[PDB]
Amino acid sequence: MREIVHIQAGQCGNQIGAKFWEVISDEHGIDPTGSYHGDSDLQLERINVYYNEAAGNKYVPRAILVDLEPGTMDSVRSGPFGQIFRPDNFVFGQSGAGNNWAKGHYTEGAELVDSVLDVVRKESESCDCLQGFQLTHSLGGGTGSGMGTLLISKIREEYPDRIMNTFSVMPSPKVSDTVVEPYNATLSVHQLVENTDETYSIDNEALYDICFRTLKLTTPTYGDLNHLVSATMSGVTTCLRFPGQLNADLRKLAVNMVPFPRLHFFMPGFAPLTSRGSQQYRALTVPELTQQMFDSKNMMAACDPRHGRYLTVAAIFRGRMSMKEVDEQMLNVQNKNSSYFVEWIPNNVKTAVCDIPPRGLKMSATFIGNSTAIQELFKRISEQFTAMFRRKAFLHWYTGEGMDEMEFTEAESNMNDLVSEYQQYQ
Amino acid sequence: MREIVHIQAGQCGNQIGAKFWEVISDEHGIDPTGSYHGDSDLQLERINVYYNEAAGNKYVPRAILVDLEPGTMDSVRSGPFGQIFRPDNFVFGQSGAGNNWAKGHYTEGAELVDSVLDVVRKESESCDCLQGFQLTHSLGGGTGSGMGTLLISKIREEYPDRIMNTFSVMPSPKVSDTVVEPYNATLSVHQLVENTDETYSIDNEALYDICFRTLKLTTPTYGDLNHLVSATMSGVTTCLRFPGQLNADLRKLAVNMVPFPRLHFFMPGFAPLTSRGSQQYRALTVPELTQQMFDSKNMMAACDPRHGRYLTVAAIFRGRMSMKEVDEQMLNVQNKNSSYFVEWIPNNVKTAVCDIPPRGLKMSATFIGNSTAIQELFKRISEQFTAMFRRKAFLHWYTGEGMDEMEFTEAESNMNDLVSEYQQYQ
Amino acid sequence: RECISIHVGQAGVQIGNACWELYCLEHGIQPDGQMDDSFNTFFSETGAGKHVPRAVFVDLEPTVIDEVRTGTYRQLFHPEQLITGKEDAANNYARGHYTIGKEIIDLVLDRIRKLADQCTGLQGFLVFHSFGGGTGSGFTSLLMERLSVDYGKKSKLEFSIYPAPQVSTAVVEPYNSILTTHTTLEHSDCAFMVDNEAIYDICRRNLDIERPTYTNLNRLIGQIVSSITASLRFDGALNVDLTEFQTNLVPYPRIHFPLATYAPVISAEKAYHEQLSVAEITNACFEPANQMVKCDPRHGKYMACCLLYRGDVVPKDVNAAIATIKTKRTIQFVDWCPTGFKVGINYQPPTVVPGGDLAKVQRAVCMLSNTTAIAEAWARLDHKFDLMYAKRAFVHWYVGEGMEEGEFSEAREDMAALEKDYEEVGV
Amino acid sequence: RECISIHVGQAGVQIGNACWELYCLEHGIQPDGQMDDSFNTFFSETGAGKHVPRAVFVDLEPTVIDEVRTGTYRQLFHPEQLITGKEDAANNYARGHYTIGKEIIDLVLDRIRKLADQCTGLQGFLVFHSFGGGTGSGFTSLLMERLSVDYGKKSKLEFSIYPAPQVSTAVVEPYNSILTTHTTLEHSDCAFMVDNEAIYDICRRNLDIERPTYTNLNRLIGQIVSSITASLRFDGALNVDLTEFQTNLVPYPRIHFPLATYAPVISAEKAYHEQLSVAEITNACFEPANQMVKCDPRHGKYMACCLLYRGDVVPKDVNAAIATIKTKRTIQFVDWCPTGFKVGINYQPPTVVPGGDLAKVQRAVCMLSNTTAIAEAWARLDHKFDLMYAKRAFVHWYVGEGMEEGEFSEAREDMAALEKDYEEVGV
Ligand SMILES: Nc1nc2c(ncn2[C@@H]2O[C@H](COP(=O)(O)CP(=O)(O)OP(=O)(O)O)[C@@H](O)[C@H]2O)c(=O)[nH]1
Ligand SMILES: Nc1nc2c(ncn2[C@@H]2O[C@H](COP(=O)(O)CP(=O)(O)OP(=O)(O)O)[C@@H](O)[C@H]2O)c(=O)[nH]1
Ligand SMILES: Nc1nc2c(ncn2[C@@H]2O[C@H](COP(=O)(O)OP(=O)(O)OP(=O)(O)O)[C@@H](O)[C@H]2O)c(=O)[nH]1
Ligand SMILES: Nc1nc2c(ncn2[C@@H]2O[C@H](COP(=O)(O)OP(=O)(O)OP(=O)(O)O)[C@@H](O)[C@H]2O)c(=O)[nH]1
Repeated sequence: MREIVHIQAGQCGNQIGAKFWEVISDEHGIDPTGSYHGDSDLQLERINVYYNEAAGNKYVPRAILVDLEPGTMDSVRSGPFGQIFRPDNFVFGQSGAGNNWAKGHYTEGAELVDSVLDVVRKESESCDCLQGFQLTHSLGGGTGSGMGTLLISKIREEYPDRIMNTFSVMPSPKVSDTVVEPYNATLSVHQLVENTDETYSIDNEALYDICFRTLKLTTPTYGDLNHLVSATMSGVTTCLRFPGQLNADLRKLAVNMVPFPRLHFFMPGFAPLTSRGSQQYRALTVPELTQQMFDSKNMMAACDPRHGRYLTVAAIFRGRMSMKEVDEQMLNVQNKNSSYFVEWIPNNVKTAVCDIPPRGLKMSATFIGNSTAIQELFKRISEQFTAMFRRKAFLHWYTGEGMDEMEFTEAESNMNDLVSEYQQYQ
Repeated sequence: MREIVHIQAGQCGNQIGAKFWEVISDEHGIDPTGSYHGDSDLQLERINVYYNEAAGNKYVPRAILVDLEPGTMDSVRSGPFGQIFRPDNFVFGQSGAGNNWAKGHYTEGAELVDSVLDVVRKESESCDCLQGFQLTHSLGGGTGSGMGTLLISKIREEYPDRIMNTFSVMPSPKVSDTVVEPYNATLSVHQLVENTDETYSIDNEALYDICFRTLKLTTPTYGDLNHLVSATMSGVTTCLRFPGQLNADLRKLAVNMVPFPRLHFFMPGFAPLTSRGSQQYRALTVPELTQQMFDSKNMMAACDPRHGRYLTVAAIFRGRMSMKEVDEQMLNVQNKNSSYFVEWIPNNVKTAVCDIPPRGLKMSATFIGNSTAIQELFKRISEQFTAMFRRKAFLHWYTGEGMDEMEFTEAESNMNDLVSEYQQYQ
Repeated sequence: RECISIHVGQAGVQIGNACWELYCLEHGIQPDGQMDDSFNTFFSETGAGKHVPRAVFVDLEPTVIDEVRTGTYRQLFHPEQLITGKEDAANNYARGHYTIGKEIIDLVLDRIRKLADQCTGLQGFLVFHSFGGGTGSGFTSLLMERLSVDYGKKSKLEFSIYPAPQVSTAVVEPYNSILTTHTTLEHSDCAFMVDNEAIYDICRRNLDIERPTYTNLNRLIGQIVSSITASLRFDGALNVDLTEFQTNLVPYPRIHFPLATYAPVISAEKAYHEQLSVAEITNACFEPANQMVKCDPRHGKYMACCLLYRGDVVPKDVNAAIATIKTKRTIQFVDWCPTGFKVGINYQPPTVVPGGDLAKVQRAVCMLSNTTAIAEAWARLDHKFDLMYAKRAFVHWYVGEGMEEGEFSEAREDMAALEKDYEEVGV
Repeated sequence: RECISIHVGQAGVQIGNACWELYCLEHGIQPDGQMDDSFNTFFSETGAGKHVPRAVFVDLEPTVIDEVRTGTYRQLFHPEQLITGKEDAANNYARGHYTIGKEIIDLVLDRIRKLADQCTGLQGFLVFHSFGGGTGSGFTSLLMERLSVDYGKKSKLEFSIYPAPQVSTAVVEPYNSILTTHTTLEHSDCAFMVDNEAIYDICRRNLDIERPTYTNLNRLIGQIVSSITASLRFDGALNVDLTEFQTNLVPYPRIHFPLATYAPVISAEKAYHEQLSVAEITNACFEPANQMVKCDPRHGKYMACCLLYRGDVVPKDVNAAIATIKTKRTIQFVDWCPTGFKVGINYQPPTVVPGGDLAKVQRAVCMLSNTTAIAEAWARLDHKFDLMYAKRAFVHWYVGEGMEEGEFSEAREDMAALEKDYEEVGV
């Protein structure tokens, strides 16, 4: 019944994945021990779409947690929710990737991905009818960037019809936590655009910006950022997890958010994002959520949407709400702000509403957006790439794993072609 | 429904604005926490015209509190009513204006006004139909004078049809609290006369004069002066806040009080203004209020009205009262005192009466007046301007922010032209 | 809203002995260095229950920098801030500027940069020195040149100590005063002056201290500097930041020399037998008997007068007080600045030093005045320099350092060019 | 995740005296050798309630290897690991490489193989030596040739100690430094350098130790090596293994010479009077006054900068700190590596040595930097060698060992070929 096999790769992908299971397990009322204790029976209706039934009324997620550093699994295993996962899914090597794309893609992960592919086959064949593969990885480093795109190639090869969903956390020069960022990013997106059908471009710079301005946090840890990214993952799959007045599958999001097959790089958002002080001074009405959704500063990517135009956007709402006020707000945000929407598409908005809000909150919304302004993330990464590639710095560490210089050239051409096509429809 | 977005700029504008929310919140029976506890349901009828409905029967004012010194917001936040305001509206810089018009208008406030304009758009688009912008600022100093007129230019640019209401607190030489008073005043009114449609010229010298003569206060603090200025703000908007036998909108006051577009500089008043001793020795009848309204000494500006003539005056009454006695007093004050009223206008008076008096008082009135005698406030400021401008003292601190000497010349010409036109119709 | 201080020479550090004594007293900061937002202007929090000043003490002679290191304020001051030299400038403007100056500015100017990046709300600077010795004169003009070119846009509050008209501690200091003013004219944004026999005369007449030492002088000098920065440290009816002094008192970019004064200067026994209100203390601050420099204001005119009050003072009575000042004809403002008045009010009153000489009062005034009365002090200071300079008296020490006939002539004509502005604005 | 160490020469074993003092202290390992997964990187469990290092001490002179055998750390070290020679290399690169080198490498290289098979997660190597004497120079280049050909793929962390620019313990060591670098260029994967007068100057200025001995130096040197391997021994927000240093700091396979530094270097009494955050310690590590070698960074450019932090340090403030480093123009990166930054965070803070000199701090930084500033040290070290080599000074000892005119010329042109790369990448 439209099942979803979940993949986690890299330290960042395991961290956002670890917190992701923390959030939705509380939405379904699942104990850390895995036993179901939810109040409403609707939580147990579509529990199969992320869990498997086990004896003693126990459940286990279909989470294939991949890495090359064993320390990441120990943190997840020792966490508040490590005990719910199957111990067999923890496939992990001994030596880390060392922030090399070619290691995870050719030497380190290439021997390990064959063992991981058997577990993907185990969880898939146990399904009734899987819809897509929800993958979480960062383009920074070697594990998520190199081994992750290799794993995407094999799953896309065996499953050329399912929905290859990815959440590519790609940083900016404003937060440069690794010198080998452009080679890891430029080579990873060379494989993603050819294979995947969804690419949620999330940036750490934008994620820190949410914590100061609208969330108003003094000390935003990575766990606070993981809570925000988990909210977007739970929002896009809320239609196919609970009853709703308009249930849009991930395929039904992909059909509307992808006007051409390469233009599938998105920019997520979430609301209400209120501070502790601004809780009582804010109305829960629908127009207040919509202005926060389309707010240019409340995007989870470094590219401001005002610098370009939306090809097509989606707004997956949650909780009880009138459809008429939703339709007016979806109508009004394209009338007055028509400069930020291409007019050769007549209606650039997709709507959806579930009858179950998040736990603790009365109403909520989740934004998807394929903007022409997103190309500047690829433009600045190309500037960093060509800055280091013009003198060939740090390329010899990729030649040791058999990777040739032409593969960097083919990635840069496919990268620069992606920048030109968003500039076409701007 | 004729909504009003409120602006507060400068220390004086924030102080009179802070006390202004204290008064009307008690008129509507609003707690400091924001919850409504009024006795009469008519208070909750037009509560939207200054507040927004929130969850838990809570309300929040549409108060955009602007400054360049953060200490002013801390006093308002720590005040008796700081907790009712939205924490997001407090837009404020780090460094004060230093009593420089050019800083707030070009360097200090010019970067901050762009952030403030987004909040004006937030409160405006949430409205159903806004009528006008009620701004409070002093022409003394750099914040209210420089940044305030800049903010008025942008709002007037985007909203060329709404009612730009301002309360310009302009001092006299009798109370010269700052050496840079004429440059702050002469440059501010250069922008106000071209853009705004109401300018309530209030003077600190007249405000202190009320406390000694008719109020009979030993130690008049600034808070006592803020209570008097708040009474005038609540009086002019009383028609569009409660039911009344004659409801005059601010546009319906502007149409009668502005015979020519530049002649929109007013002189407010309020009654009954009785001391603690003279409470029982005074009748609450309507003719007693009228003689106190048109009293030459009970004006809130340094210019005596006997030195000129009224082009057009308004008297917004409050509380239950017969219309006939109001019409006779409006009639009698132009028959015998016809020398103080221009006769090329046949009827120089505007009347209005609400069916709800102020809290604690049985009856009340509020005066507006556009007199030809008001030009002496502009004349004496021009004398102070030309006294310091003849040798160009303290002008070099304005050249650092790019302001040129011709802008002082253009302000002085527009200032002196304003003096000549009131002398025409005298 | 921060402002970092430096202290040059024997006079500067001796001011810092008493000036920081009353700063830490006003915020409840013991000499140990511990007991919310008021003390952040001049004290940074260090971890948990500890404070450190944003202070720097520099003196090329090691005589008194180590005295603080072994005095009572050992724990309060971070010991690396207490910078010291190796040998003395010895009353030579050139020695503190070129030979011994150029060996330690590389330490202290880069250290002043360290406090700048440690801070965020740096409003300006306030230096403490004197024109007597080579340290306060030579090293400051060297440091002010390198601090001005480093930042430029920030302000600098120069609290100098003149040599008195006839009283004097040395003989060569006219060379120091005329040379340091040649460089201080184009660099300092505000130049506050103090005199030696005037402050001796004030406490003798009003405070009744017939035998004062220098520690008695520095108590009220720190009170003067504490008064102008109290508006930044506490809230009031009308606060004034450091930027107001540049905009209100400097009508032209060269005449930037205010005059400081303080009142009520009243002892402990006279406080009970005398009522203090804003009127009498206002008139007390304008008379020549209470001005901090030996110059009579009736000879010249007040160009501007910034009245900074403290303690419980309402805002309506000050307007009555300044009205009496405007109608009194013994003191008269210039026609080009008729509204030559600025008011500042602070609710927190002054604090009494334990064991000091001043008495606690519920209200006090610290009036700053830019006027042409200082031109008389410049003339007599320039006049006495001409007799020594004509005979080449004490010139062989400065030119032995490296100088020549030239810069003495530049210092002379610069002083005449400065006085050319005062006689011009005196019209 | 293991890494076995070797210690050559007097400098290497003297580092091991203090370096292993703080390793066993950090894991609660007493000198007896007993009190979960943190200590496995540098300590193997022996049966029940006992630990042994993965350490090897080699020194051809028996002077100080037996000092550990009779010191306080007798029970901790397995006595067969403490390998010793019979006679001294005596400041001759050739004597420690051919005559006395070739009689003991057969023992220690096969013994290093024994620890390899005893281990499973051997990441690489970390050797400790100096270019002063023949032991640290000759024996290491001999052993590195036989260890490189044995494994090759594994990494090697070379913590050498230069001779200082003007300070020096001997006269012949320029021959040792130029000859050992001829072989170390093609073998060592990472070459970390240390200077003698720099570490003397750092603790004098910042730590206030006017009279340090060598045991005071080795405390912070072990802290530097402990900092880079703390990410392997403990968990953090963003851990970095040994393989990151080869991929991040070596843009070309020949320029593999980082520079180490450490901050905050603060005493016990100055910790209370100074607040420690990530901003000031970050700027403190880039200035020339805290670099471990006598080379100013402003003369050259930073090619890469790996910032390894410890203790409670959040990940959002470091991004603000490196932003200030990028906009500050006194230090500037090369255009070919604009994102020349790597961050590493560890929750476990540094540990204070009992009876040492450093003070306990809640956070610390150990910044590694690959730059062209070391080319100045190569030039002056190569320049001083030319005067002795031109007159054939001290050549009769090396050629008496067996060498000739040839390899001195190969060592000279290899150094010029090394400097040919630094002037090339300095564009
Ligand atoms: N929003 C979050 N971002 C994270 C988190 N952890 C890391 N990151 C960011 O993602 C960037 C790279 O992602 P990873 O940490 O997963 C590097 P990866 O594990 O894939 O390779 P190796 O660790 O070298 O084997 C990283 O530089 C951070 O900017 C996190 O917990 N939350
Ligand atoms: N009736 C009142 N008048 C006030 C009050 N506060 C100040 N004022 C008067 O208004 C004059 C100038 O207004 P402001 O205090 O707001 C100076 P502003 O804040 O706009 O500039 P900066 O403080 O320099 O940033 C001022 O000199 C007073 O005469 C008040 O609370 N009530
Ligand atoms: N008001 C006041 N003046 C002081 C004080 N201490 C010193 N002075 C004056 O400062 C003048 C010289 O100051 P400095 O430049 O610091 O003298 P110095 O540091 O001893 O210079 P050297 O002789 O080179 O050591 C003297 O003439 C004094 O009149 C003080 O505590 N209060
Ligand atoms: N920083 C630091 N340097 C040291 C220390 N011990 C020795 N050195 C340096 O090491 C250099 C020589 O090192 P070695 O090769 O070990 O000298 P050696 O072992 O005595 O060589 P022989 O004379 O043949 O015995 C000297 O010039 C010292 O400057 C130390 O504990 N700390």
